[PDB]
Amino acid sequence: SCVNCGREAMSECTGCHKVNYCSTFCQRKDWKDHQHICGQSA
Ligand SMILES: [Zn+2]
Ligand SMILES: [Zn+2]
Repeated sequence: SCVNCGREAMSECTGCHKVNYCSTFCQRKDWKDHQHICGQSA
């Protein structure tokens, strides 16, 4: 679900869609670790 708060997700990471968060803020916050891998479909 939201890898930060609540329900499953609204959208998936809008650079790959390999991770998902309930709202937008979660994705921007928590992707600090993910930003390093985004762009690669693995
Ligand atoms: Zn969330
Ligand atoms: Zn991504």
